[PDB]
Amino acid sequence: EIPLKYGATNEGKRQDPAMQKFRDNRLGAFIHWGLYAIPGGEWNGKVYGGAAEWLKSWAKVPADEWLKLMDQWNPTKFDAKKWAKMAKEMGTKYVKITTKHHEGFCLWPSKYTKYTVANTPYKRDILGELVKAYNDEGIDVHFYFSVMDWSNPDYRYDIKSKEDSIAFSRFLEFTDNQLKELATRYPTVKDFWFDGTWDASVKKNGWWTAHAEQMLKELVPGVAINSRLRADDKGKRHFDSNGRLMGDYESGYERRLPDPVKDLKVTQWDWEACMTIPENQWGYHKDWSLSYVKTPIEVIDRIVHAVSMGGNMVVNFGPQADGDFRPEEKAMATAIGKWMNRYGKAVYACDYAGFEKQDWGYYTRGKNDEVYMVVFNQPYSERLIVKTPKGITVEKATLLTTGEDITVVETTRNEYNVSVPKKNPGEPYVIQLKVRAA
Ligand SMILES: Cc1ccc([C@@H]2N[C@@H](C)[C@@H](O)[C@H]2O)cc1
Repeated sequence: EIPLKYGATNEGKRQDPAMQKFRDNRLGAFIHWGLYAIPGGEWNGKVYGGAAEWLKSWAKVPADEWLKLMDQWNPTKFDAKKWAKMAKEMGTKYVKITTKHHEGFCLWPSKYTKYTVANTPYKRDILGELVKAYNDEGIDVHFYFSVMDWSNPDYRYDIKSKEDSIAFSRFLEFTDNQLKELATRYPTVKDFWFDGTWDASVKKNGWWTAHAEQMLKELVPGVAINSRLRADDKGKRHFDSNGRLMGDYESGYERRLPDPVKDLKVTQWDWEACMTIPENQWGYHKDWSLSYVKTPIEVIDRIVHAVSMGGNMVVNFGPQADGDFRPEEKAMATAIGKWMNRYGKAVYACDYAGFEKQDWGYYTRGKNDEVYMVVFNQPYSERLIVKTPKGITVEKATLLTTGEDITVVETTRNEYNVSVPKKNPGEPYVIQLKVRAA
């Protein structure tokens, strides 16, 4: 036991209603929108292959010159009601929005910096319009916030001098000012998802990360805070020096997921994965031919994979500079929504089922002991193997969409073949099991 002032504050999962809501939502969308959408990964005739939102770094653009992109910020096709409609039709239950990325441009009219939407031709409070429109559709809003800020010359990557320490202290005050402003201007916010907290400067000021968590929790009742914000007294991140999760949920599975056999430890805490459609582009990049682009079924597999292991999944969108979505993203959101409309009873408010993983897909468990089989890989044998935990038996199987009864055959003690449906559903599909405990 290492004594810590700024280590973990929760013991186990939060079970207050706000955390239950964060969890039951399960499926979210991410929006990365900022000045990087304007060049879209290209600078002065070179298209950079790195993530578009990092183009300032790839093209070595000085801050003043990068931030002059504000003069081009005029997304005339933006309509927050249309964005909220697209999210609703996709089946998302919440949206995480970049309030400010590393570049430091704010999507709300901050009084603490001139680098904001207010000082662009468009003028309007994008973040405020989104909060209202998403909330009008019943969709929760979460705020992404980058602590690292390339627009503020008080930022420091490490503290190597008295002057660095004074500057970084001013930087933390500026950061607190913005965070309090977000929390009070948009009091329906349900979560702060911090990024840009990996530098030595933040690791040496773990106390500040704990402070920011506590400050936001006092301002916004029931607010969630991600693990990535948090460093302990020793500079240890996400999990403290005693191995305890800091913040309210683990937020490290970013473009990767826990193994369904080897990583069952994740079922012990809340967690949220986020993923990009291309291999590694969050902000708008004009050239999606540069890396592999996931198909809708690949995305749906990841969504179900997360819920099957007790986690949420957030699918990223990088809107165009004009305020509309690219056709690949409109197609993705539509295809996800069509699937979720049909099969979402096996996703929303579901969790880890405690069954041995099988090759056909994933199990999820509903709030009333329903066990859903979500089938992604159709066996040529036309039999879906179900091995039940000790004392659990399968009483019935039903095809979710039609309610048709599915034959269940016991093959050995604790093992069944559940028949595939008489007609191949032609897409990933759900069979609902009625199970009984000894
Ligand atoms: C190494 C690395 C740094 C920052 C990131 C940022 N976090 C993602 C959620 C995006 O915002 C990406 O810019 C990703 C990888």
